[PDB]
Parts: sequence; C-alpha cells; structure tokens
Amino acid sequence: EEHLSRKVIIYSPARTATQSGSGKLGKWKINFVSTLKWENPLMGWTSTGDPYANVGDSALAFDSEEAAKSFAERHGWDYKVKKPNTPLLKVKSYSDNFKWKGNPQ
Amino acid sequence: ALRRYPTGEERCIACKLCEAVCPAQAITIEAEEREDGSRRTTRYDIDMTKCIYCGF
Amino acid sequence: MDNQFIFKYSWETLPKKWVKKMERSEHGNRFDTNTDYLFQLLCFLKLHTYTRVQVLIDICGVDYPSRKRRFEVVYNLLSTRYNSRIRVQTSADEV
Amino acid sequence: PYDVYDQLDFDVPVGTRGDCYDRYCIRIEEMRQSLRIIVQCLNQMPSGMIKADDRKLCPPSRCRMKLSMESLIHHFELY
Amino acid sequence: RNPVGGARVHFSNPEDAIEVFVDGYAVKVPKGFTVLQACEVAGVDIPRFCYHSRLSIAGNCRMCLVEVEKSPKPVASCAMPALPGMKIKTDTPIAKKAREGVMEFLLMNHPLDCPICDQGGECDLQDQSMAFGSDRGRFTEMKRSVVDKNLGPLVKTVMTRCIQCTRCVRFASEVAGVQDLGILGRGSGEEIGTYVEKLMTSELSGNVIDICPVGALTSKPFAFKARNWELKATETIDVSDAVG
Amino acid sequence: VGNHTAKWMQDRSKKSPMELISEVPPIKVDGRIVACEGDTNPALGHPIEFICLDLNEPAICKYCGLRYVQDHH
Amino acid sequence: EKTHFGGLKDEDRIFTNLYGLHDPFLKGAMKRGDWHRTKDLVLKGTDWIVNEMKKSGLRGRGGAGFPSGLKWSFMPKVSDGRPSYLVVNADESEPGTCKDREIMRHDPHKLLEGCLIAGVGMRASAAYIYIRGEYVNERLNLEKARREAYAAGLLGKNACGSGYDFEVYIHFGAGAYICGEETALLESLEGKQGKPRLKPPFPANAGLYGCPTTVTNVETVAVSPTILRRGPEWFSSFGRKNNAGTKLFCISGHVNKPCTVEEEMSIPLKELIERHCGGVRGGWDNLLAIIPGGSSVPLIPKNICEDVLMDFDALKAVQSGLGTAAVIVMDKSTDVVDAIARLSYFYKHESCGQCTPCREGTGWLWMIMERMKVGNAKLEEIDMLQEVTKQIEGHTICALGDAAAWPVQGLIRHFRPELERRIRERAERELLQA
Amino acid sequence: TALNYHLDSPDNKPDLPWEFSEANQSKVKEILSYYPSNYKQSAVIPLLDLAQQQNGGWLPVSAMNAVAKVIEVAPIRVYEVATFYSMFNRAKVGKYHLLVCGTTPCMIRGSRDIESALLDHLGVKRGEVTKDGLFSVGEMECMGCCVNAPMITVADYSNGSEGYTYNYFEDVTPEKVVEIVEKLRKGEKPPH
Ligand SMILES: Cc1cc2nc3c(=O)[nH]c(=O)nc-3n(C[C@H](O)[C@H](O)[C@H](O)COP(=O)(O)O)c2cc1C
Ligand code: SF4
Ligand code: SF4
Ligand code: SF4
Ligand code: SF4
Ligand code: FES
Ligand code: FES
Ligand SMILES: [Zn+2]
Repeated sequence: EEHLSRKVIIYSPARTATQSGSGKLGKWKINFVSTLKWENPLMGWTSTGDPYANVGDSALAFDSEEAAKSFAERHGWDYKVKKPNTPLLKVKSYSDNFKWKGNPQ
Repeated sequence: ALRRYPTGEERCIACKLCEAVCPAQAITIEAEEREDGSRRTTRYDIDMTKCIYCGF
Repeated sequence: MDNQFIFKYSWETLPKKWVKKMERSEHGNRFDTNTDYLFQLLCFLKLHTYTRVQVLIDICGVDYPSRKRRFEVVYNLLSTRYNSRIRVQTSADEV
Repeated sequence: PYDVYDQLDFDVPVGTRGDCYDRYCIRIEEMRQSLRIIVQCLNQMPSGMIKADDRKLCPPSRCRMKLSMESLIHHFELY
Repeated sequence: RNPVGGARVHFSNPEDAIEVFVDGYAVKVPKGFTVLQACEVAGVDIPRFCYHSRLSIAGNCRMCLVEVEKSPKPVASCAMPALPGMKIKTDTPIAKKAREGVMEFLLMNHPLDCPICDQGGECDLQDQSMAFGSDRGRFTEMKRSVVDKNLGPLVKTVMTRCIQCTRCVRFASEVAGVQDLGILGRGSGEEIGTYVEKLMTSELSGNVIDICPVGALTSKPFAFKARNWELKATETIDVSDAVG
Repeated sequence: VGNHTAKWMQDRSKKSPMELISEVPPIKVDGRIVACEGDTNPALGHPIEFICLDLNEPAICKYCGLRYVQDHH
Repeated sequence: EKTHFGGLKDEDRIFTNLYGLHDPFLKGAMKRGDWHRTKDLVLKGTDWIVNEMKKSGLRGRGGAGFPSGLKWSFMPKVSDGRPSYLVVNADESEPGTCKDREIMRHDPHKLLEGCLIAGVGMRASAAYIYIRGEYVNERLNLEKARREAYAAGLLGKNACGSGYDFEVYIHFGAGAYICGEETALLESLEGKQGKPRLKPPFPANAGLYGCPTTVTNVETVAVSPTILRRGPEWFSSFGRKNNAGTKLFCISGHVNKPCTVEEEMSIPLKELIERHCGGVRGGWDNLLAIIPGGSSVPLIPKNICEDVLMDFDALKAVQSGLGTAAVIVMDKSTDVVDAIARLSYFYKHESCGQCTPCREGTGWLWMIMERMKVGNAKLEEIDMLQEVTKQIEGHTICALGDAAAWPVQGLIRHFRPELERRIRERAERELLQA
Repeated sequence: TALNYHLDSPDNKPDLPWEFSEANQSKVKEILSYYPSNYKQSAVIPLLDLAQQQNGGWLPVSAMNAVAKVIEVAPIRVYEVATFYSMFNRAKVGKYHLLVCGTTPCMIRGSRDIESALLDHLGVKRGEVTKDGLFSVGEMECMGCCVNAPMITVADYSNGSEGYTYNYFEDVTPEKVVEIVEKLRKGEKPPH
C-alpha cells in the first residue's frame, strides 16, 4: 500500500573499471533508491528504517529487461528504464605500433 | 581478543576477512593509513550479543 | 527398483498427458506435471503395484520472480516398498 | 547408506506393538547399537587426510597460507 | 551467441567480413579483428593482463594464449589477426597447460600481501588463479623485492605487486599525453618508474589505478578504507565540468 | 598521539602501538634483501614478506612494522 | 664429394683473408678479387640475383638456416611509397663465436659488396650495419673501409657506375645479447630498448621504420658476391642436398689447437676436430660432451658425436642445431652441471624481460641449477625442472626462451645419472654428519 | 651498485648545465645525418656513447636530458635506453675503466684469478674510483671464445671523445695486469 507507490529504476549494472573480466553483466536489477540512513549515536553504526534497504541488490534479480518491467508493473511501482552502455569493438592491429611516419616534412 | 606482536605493534592489518566471513555480521571495522603509513584499524567492534562464538 | 526402471516403466505406463517433463539424473528422478493432473498422478504413484509410493516426505515452494508462474511446488516422495525416491513438481502463480 | 556405514556391523531394532513402550525399548537398543558402531569406528580408524584435497573448496593449512601465494589466494577467496 | 559484455560490432560493408570458428562455433567478424576479439564476439572470455581495448597491443603477459589449428606454438590471441577458416580452440589441454604455466610464473615473485592489498576482492590475478591455474605452488626459493616509488599524493605505489604488464606506461604515452612513466632496466629486475624523482602531473593520472590489474598502483586517499564487497554502487554522472 | 590512534585509544597511560614500534631500532642485515615472518616460528607470524634494502631510509615490513637496513652499504 | 665431406681446398675458400695475412683495405681487396665487375652483377637485375641465390642453396648463417633466396624474394616487387631497407646483423654476442668479427676485421669489403648486392636483390635503397657495441676497433676498421668504398664510387649515388643508388650506414649497439634477435635489432636501431616484436607483422612487410626490411647475417651477406661470380652450381657442389655451401667454423674448449676455419658443410664433427684442431685434448676417448654451434643449442653426448655431420639437418635430427657453428668441446674433467648452470645464469642475465615466461622462468631455472650443482635438491626436482623448461618453451615472444630451456633439457636427457648421483652423495653426507 | 632510479647529488643533478662541446657538434651532426630527420630517436645510442666519452666515461642525468633534447624525445625514453644497455655507466668511473671477472667461456680456463689482485694493487673495492680519480674496476662483458684467457677490458676516457679507446688484452696475469696499470698511469698505451 504505502510502499507499493514508490518510484524505482530498472537498469543493468555496468562492468567495473577495476577488472577486465566481463562475467557479471546481463543481469537486470530494480533500484529502490533507498537513501535514508543515519548514524546510531552509541557505536556509530549505520541505521535505517526503510524495509527495501538491500533487497534490490541482494535478493531481487531479473535475467531480462522484460521480466523486471513485468514484475514492477504487476506490483504497481512507477519505474524508469536506463539502457546500459555497451562497448564498440573496433579494428585493432599490432602492426599499428610500427606505422611508417612518412617522408620528413 | 585482539593480539599484538611482542614489539607492542598490533597484529591486525584491517584486511576485513573476519568481517566478511562472520555468519552473524557482528564485526564492524573502519581503517585508514596510519601516520607512519601502516595499514591499521581506527575502529574494530564486535557485538558480543550478535556473535555466535563459532570461531570463523 | 532402480531409477532406470522407474523412468522407463513410468514412460510406458503413465497417461501421456500427465507428464510434461521427465528428468533422469543422479540428483533424483523428476516428473513435472500441469497443476490439474498433480492429484491424479500422485494417487496413481501411491496405489499402483509397481510404484507403491506410500510416503510423502515433504512439499515445498521455490520462488522464481523472472517466471510468469513464479512459484514451483515440489513434492518429495518415498517408496519404502521398493526403496526408491521420486520428485514431482508443478508450477503456480499468486492467484 | 552414506560415509562408511556399509563397512559397519549393527542391528536395526523394530517393534511389534507400535506403542510407547516399544519405542522406549527401541531407543535403549539403539544406544547399545551406537556403542557397537563407535567401538568399530575406533578400531578401524585409518590415518591420512581429514579434508578433501581439491584446492578450490577447502582451506589451506595456516603455514601454507603464510608461505605460498596460491594458498594465500585460495584462503582469501574461501573466507 | 551474445558478444562478451554485449559488445557491439559495426560492419562497414558485409563484403568486408571473414568467417572464423571459435571452439567449433561459426562467428563472423570484420576484417582486421584479432583472435581475441573474435573470441569475444563468440562469447568466450579469454583471460588477459597486458591487453586493453583502448591501448596499443603489447602481447607480453602471455596469459591469452590459445590453440590455433595448424599452428606449431600457442598463439597470443590479443595480437594475432583473425584469418578466414581459422580454427581457434580455447579449452584444449595445450591452452589450459599454457595458462597454468603462465599463472605459475606470474605468482612466482608476487608478494603474499592480499590481506593488506587494496586490490583484494576485485583482483584479476586472484580470480584467474582460482579459475585457470588451480595449481598448488611449488616455488620455494627467495622472491625478488622492489622499493616503492613516489608518484604524488594521488597514486599510492607498491611495486612488489607489479607484473610488468606495461599498461600504465602505454596509458601515459598514448592517452594522458604525458610521457613520465617508463620501464627501466632489463630482465627480471626491470622496474616501472620515472627514473628521476617527479610526480604524475597529468589531469588523467588517476586512471592508472583503474588500468593496473594488480595493487601496484592504488588510490592514496582511498588507501585501506574499504573492501569492494561492502561498497554500494550507484551509476550517475559527474558535475565537475560540462562534459557529463 | 596522532589522529589515527585517538579514534580508538582513550587511555594515555601506555604508549600507542605506533610509538612502540617506532622505538624498535632497525635490524641490520648483510645483504640487499631480507624476508620477514614476524615471528621466530613462521606459522605463528604473518605471511612471509620479502623487503628490498636498496634505499638509505630504513625499510618497513608492511605486516609487523619491523624495520631493516643494509649493514654495510 | 657426394660420399664424404671435408678437406676444403684453398681454391674453394671464400674468405681468403680470414687469417689476416694481407691488407684488408681497398687495394688488397681488389687484388684478392673484391668489387670485381660489380656493375655487371647489378645490371643483371634483382630477379636474376634472387634466382641465382635460390639456385645456390645458401641458407641463413645467423643460426636459423632459412633459405636466403626465398627470404630475399619476400621483399616487395613494387614500392607502395615506403622505401626498402637491408639490415646486416653484426651483433654476434653469442658466447664462443667470432666469425663475423673476423669477417669485419679482415674482409670488410666483402661485407660492403655483399651489402650492395643484397640491396639490389632486395630492391632496397639503403643498408644499415648493426655492429656489436664492443667491436669498437672492428667498427672503426669497417668505417674506414666504407669511406674507401664511397671515395672510389663503389657505394652511394650511382654505385659502381651501374645507375643504382645505395647508401650504407654503420650503427652499433650498447652491450645487449637480445639485440641480436632481428626484431629486437630493429627496435634498437629505432632508438628504443632491445625488445623483440611479435610476429605478425613480419619484417618484409613492416620492419625498420615500418618499412619493408630484411635482416640477415654478416656471413650470409659477405658470401653473395662470390657465389654470384663463381656460380650457384659451384656453391651447391659442396655439402649434402639442402645443406649446400661452405661454412665458417670455430672450435674452442678442450681441443689441442683451437682455431677458426672455413670448411665444407656437412663435414663430420669428429673429422673436423681431429683434422683442424689436433683432436680432443687427451684423445677422443677423453671426450664427454660437445655443444655443436653456439650456446643456444643442446649439447650432444660422446656417442652421438662419433658420426654426426655438421649441417642443419644432421644436427637437427639429434635434438641439436648448427647455430653459429661455434663448436665448444668438453672433456671428462668438466663439471657439466656447473657449465649448464653457468649457461642458465647467462640466459637469466640476458633476458630482455618483456614476456613473463622468459623473464621469470630464466631466473627460476638458474636458481634450480645452482641448487643442483651441489646436490642441494630432491630427486623429484629434476622432473620439476623439465616441466619448467616445457612451460617456458613455445610460450615466449622470441626464441631466447627456447635457447634458455634447451641446455637444461639436454642436460636432463643425457646426464640425469650425474645429477642423481650428486643428490645421493649430498644426502649421504647429510645423514652421517648430522 | 647499479640502480634503476636516480637520487640527486652535487655532481649528478638535473640543474647542472650540460651540452655537447663545440668540437662534438660536428660529430653530432654527422651522427644525425645517418637517419631520416623525422627518425632522430635512432641516434640515441651513438649520441649517448659520445656524451659518455665527453663526460669522462659516465652519464650524468644532465647529459641524458641533453641527448633527449637533441633527438626531441621525452627524457624517460632516454632513461630507458641508458638503463637497458650495460655499456652505459651512470656512476663515475676513473679515467681508465678496467673491466674484469668475465663470464662462462673464460672461467672454465680460470678467469676469476685477476680481479682480487687488481683491487689489492689499486687499494679499492669494485665499483669505486681511486682517490686520484684515475682507475675504477667494473664488470667485463665478454665476446669470443676466451682461448687466451684470462682477459680484461680497458676503456680509456682520459682524453675525452677524441682519445677514447676500448681494447681487450689477452693472457693477462696478476703480474701483467699490474704492469698494464703502471703503463696506464705513466701514459704509455699498454700493448695488446
Ligand atoms: C636471442 C637471439 C640472439 C640472436 N643473435 C643473433 C646474432 O648475434 N647474429 C645473427 O646473425 N642472428 C642472430 N639471431 C637470429 C636473428 O633473429 C635472425 O634469425 C638472423 O638475423 C637472420 O639472418 P640469416 O637469415 O642470414 O641467418 C638471434 C636470435 C635470437 C633469438
Ligand atoms: S581485519 Fe580481521 S582478519 Fe584481517 S587482520 Fe584484522 S582481525 Fe585479522
Ligand atoms: S594484486 Fe593484491 S589481491 Fe591481487 S594477488 Fe596480488 S596481493 Fe593478492
Ligand atoms: S604498475 Fe600495474 S599497470 Fe604498471 S606495469 Fe606494473 S602491473 Fe602493469
Ligand atoms: S623470450 Fe625473453 S628475450 Fe625474448 S621477448 Fe620474451 S623476455 Fe624478452
Ligand atoms: S593479453 Fe595477450 S599476451 Fe597479454
Ligand atoms: S674472461 Fe673470458 S670473456 Fe672475459
Ligand atoms: Zn614482519
């Protein structure tokens, strides 16, 4: 009821920049934009009161855009889709390292 | 308990492995480069009421 | 009564429209059926002389949010008569 | 059967009346048979490894992890 | 098959396309593609350390070796151009054994400091050691050691971890446009550095932390503060300038 | 006494670990390299660390903070 | 003849000043027959020169033994705007080899005329001679010869009056063994570190400055004018089929009289040693092992040396190679394990460090060999050494990794009982002493 | 004690001016003339050798920077070249650099019998110059087959680039190497 009207984002997390491997892509997630946390004034621990604090990154997952969109629309959430950025494969040659500079100008 | 080398230096180097493995999430660590450049904890908390005393 | 005999005999004897999928594996023999035939399939397996699946070990659900029928209901059964186990599964949705 | 139960001698007590008294007697007898199994395990206990040797699923020794890169990496990954 | 990472392939003309096989499978790639790129189009992830798609091919780490039919030696897929009718195998015993040997050589002098290395938990070396060479170490001699170098307040340096992949040097020469990093010396004693004392003054200097596959170059202000597995990732844009 | 130690240490009776480790004199080594295990029994110390002594400044073991210098040059 | 090979006569010797008894400069060079009617050879054209080189059956004298005519024919027939370059490899840093040094010392005009001939045969406009940085006196002598050739009109614009323009420049290294490798040589000539390139590209398509380039040995270049003048059939009359021509041999080590000699290809090794070197010191029965050519080929035991011939094919058939034809002879008094460890140290020191298997495995092999020198190892570590050599071999950018792996493999193959005995004796000493 | 990095010192620091002498300018131009004008980097090795000859047998960082300025490249590439090749000396050596202690081909015939006597006569350890700045002992790197071993190498930097020589001496004995040192001190060129 109260938590069924929240706005979410459907997206595919991109590849990290610290690793060259590509094995965590193709997954689709529903971001619940849970950004209400504070510090407990006893130990400094991070407290929250939002039930969807980590379910969107720990449990809820979708193999495709269509599945996530269908789930969001069945639950009634307002969703916006962010298309993922993909690399463009370009012709690369090891011979290019030794290209002739041409006649001196 | 947290231990030291015989020199008095702490053994812990804030690798955060214990925090990762802890089945009860009872360990909380913060760390930073110490003034002499050492990798050391600024905060190392164990909630004795969350801990299951598993030894992991 | 080994899992090769159960697979072959069930293929030969069960009404065809009851089973959509049959898996033979060391992880367990598995029959998938539509929801409308689950009851009759289980009654057959319990009563038939060559199966005698008398013990229902458990029923459990599994959630698959990416599926139109998100729930899968798993029936784990045992034949003490033939010392064999069978798994029967069907899918379901929220309503 | 699982583990080494097929290498062990023990009896399976069964009741004849199906009441509480039969089940009490069965539990007593099961304790006796468990004692039998323990004695056999003690006598047949072999030497050797207590962990599977596949180095992708089991922790290395403390000394190995402090001495070998592969071991350290596996320890880090596993924990 | 979906390309690795959903990579897009653009064809100038369908006539300028060749046909190669990656583990029996038929894949079509543009003329000029390397064997590694053809593998990516096929959806096969080849391990690599020295190759970077935005930097010139080096072919020094030898971790991307694959088997090509009628080839006498294992082939560096990152540098070898793809040819029509080429039969590429990535999971044959030759390729697996080559990967195991190369991984053994890489870890030979590598320091045992994963718990204090910030790359831990997001390390290509750790993952490829777990996957390709799950070989029990047998090197028992003394490891080499390297002194740390001062590169400024942004890039923290632990050069014992460096695997001499030369990605940082090529980034400095080709992307940053500031030739300050080089590879000095020869043999196993070669060391990445500036020779003379000087800090990395390029405004793009911080990217060497991203491109370095090991914890040799790390963020000094971020040093030791967190592990990658406890961090929440948010995809957004920068507002420092009008570039977005 | 520094900001790092003040985050957790609220007792000033004893020296902090940073001061204690700094008071240990550098260990002199014949050679340009030394291996530190942090303990006489290696299995009870830290993962072995090989430390280069080419620089004039004492070299610090990144696990236990022990410092080493070249004895002759 | 076709049956037996050896006993090359003086009238068939190409390097007639090899012993430095005459003037090596221009006047003596022409008196010996150099620069004789080079205009006619140049005017014959590139195709004729290439065909004659192919017919002569000359193979590369730098160690790999590739057929020279085909390699020259790899050069483009029509220029695409880029010029064509000839690079002469005079960077012999291989231990035990001095033949190219002798050629530069005593017959430099042979090298210069061969440079011109090969440049015409490759359609190249300029030649660069890459000399070892330590051959300072040799380099100065070659530069004096080059000035003599330029003054006489034999080089430069309108070379020998033939209408062909050909420049010859002299370049030198700075003490690196890896610079002898052709792509590493090209990189060094470009002003970079001597690090070999991956292939493809091949130098004939993109070599020096990214232009078509052929890198060939000094000995290969210097014999081309004599082959052209005397005819390919005369050159092919020597040696077995596919191993034609004469070869510059140098024999060192435990022989009575070490010397450098020009001999017929496919000559028996034993005949070569007992004919020109006075035999193995202490007799042939005192022989233990022989390294046929240079330190980059595996050794062969005494039983193999009895009948093996000195050519590419015969030494290839016994898991060895002709290499630089630098014969190193070891008698029974040599500690062969110590020599192999010394070679391992050489390869660890000379590795350029570019690629991981060479850079790390060379040092690992050196450490294992140092430990095995005194038996401070286990019996199972010989197998580990073999597997490490196999992990290096075939996985490197250039052939230096193979040259590092080969001597250890040969030692394990031919003298494993010696290593096992050293290990057992060390263990026996360990047991009794403590 | 060769290192892959530089630490500033009073005789070795970037601010010291260093340029090719006027008499070396002809040689630099001739060296550059051998290569296309957009491929000046090709001259790094001969120019480094000439700078080493001019600077008394060693290369301060200022000389490397000057060479980088002549060939128009970043100094890091010149540092790479200077550190890759063993013939370049990046620390001071004497006016006469004596190279001993060869490698595999010559220690079979007992090569390690010349070095210790050389230090004993010179009264210095390997790698350090004598007080008068005349002699320094370095690592010889070998050619040939070492028939007439032991062998040593003498690099003569006493007269700049116009007096530079690089010679090998054969059958050198502990008595003979001292004699060679004595003629070098007196100025006579020892026979070879
Ligand atoms: C480590 C290494 C060192 C080499 N050194 C030399 C050398 O000193 N001289 C040489 O002519 N070839 C040398 N080569 C071989 C060259 O790469 C190349 O094959 C040769 O220049 C071809 O000349 P050729 O065809 O006349 O034999 C070396 C190769 C390697 C891998
Ligand atoms: S963070 Fe935990 S696991 Fe890591 S060193 Fe400290 S106590 Fe040990
Ligand atoms: S880079 Fe760091 S995390 Fe990766 S293997 Fe090396 S020490 Fe471990
Ligand atoms: S510092 Fe990092 S990026 Fe640079 S060569 Fe070493 S491993 Fe590669
Ligand atoms: S094999 Fe050795 S010498 Fe050849 S490129 Fe690799 S590291 Fe350099
Ligand atoms: S990724 Fe190809 S050799 Fe490194
Ligand atoms: S002692 Fe033989 S090369 Fe120097
Ligand atoms: Zn320590």
